[PDB]
Amino acid sequence: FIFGARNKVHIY
Amino acid sequence: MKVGQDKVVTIRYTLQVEGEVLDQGELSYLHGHRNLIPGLEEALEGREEGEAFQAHVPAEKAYGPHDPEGVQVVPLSAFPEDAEVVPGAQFYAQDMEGNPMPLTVVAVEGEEVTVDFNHPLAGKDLDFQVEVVKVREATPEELLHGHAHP
Ligand SMILES: [Cl-]
Ligand SMILES: [Cl-]
Ligand code: NA
Repeated sequence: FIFGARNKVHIY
Repeated sequence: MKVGQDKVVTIRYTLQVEGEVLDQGELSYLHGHRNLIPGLEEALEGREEGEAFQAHVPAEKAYGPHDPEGVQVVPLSAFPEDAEVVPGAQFYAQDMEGNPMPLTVVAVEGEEVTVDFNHPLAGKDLDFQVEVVKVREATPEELLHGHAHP
């Protein structure tokens, strides 16, 4: 990720 | 018999990282088939049955280096509400495509959480105390499967 983590991770 | 390619080897071991014991036990493996981390098999290569020794395995030959790109900021709102989001806390996670990306929380600053997707032992050197309990030849079935039988 560069700028995409804040949109692209689901945490369970 | 010496440890070498295609031998079934039983070891007893203790694993420390930075002076703290993380694991210990006894296991059997088929040597030369990537069943243990590469630096541990390197250390075992050529040892005689009965030999006791120490092995310092560099990160590169264990769980790999720590990738800086594994450290990322995610929003606090992404975490489960019933969870404690504090430094050291581990969580299962996935990316948008469903690929597993478990993480450890590094820090929380307001509504921003710094996390680390690296394996917790990435970048760490591993220290082993090892005893070679037994070395024997593999059965044809063990060779076929590439693993010692349970
Ligand atoms: Cl291993
Ligand atoms: Cl943060
Ligand atoms: Na094995």
